[PDB]
Amino acid sequence: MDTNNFTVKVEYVDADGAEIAPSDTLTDYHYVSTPKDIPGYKLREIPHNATGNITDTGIIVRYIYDKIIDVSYVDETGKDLLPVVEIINSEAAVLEHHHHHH
Repeated sequence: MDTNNFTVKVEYVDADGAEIAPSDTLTDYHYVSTPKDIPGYKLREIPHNATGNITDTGIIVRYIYDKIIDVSYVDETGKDLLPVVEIINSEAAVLEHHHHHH
């Protein structure tokens, strides 16, 4: 056994943390994954470990999807109704400090 099952298993889950789609197993040295067209779901983020070199075994690439409530395709109520997305939070915990002896 040369391979020893060093592979990457890709899971496709929603923002609720449940796989809404069939998973895959990338046996390629370059585990390069792709998002799927899930009915009623949109890609929320691409996992920080979605693509790279298989350096370890039992690795999981998990894509997160936002649950789409209708396509906004009623045409009766306006057209583009979805709220904004501006990045809040983060860097509220940095810690870094350095006092100089001299």
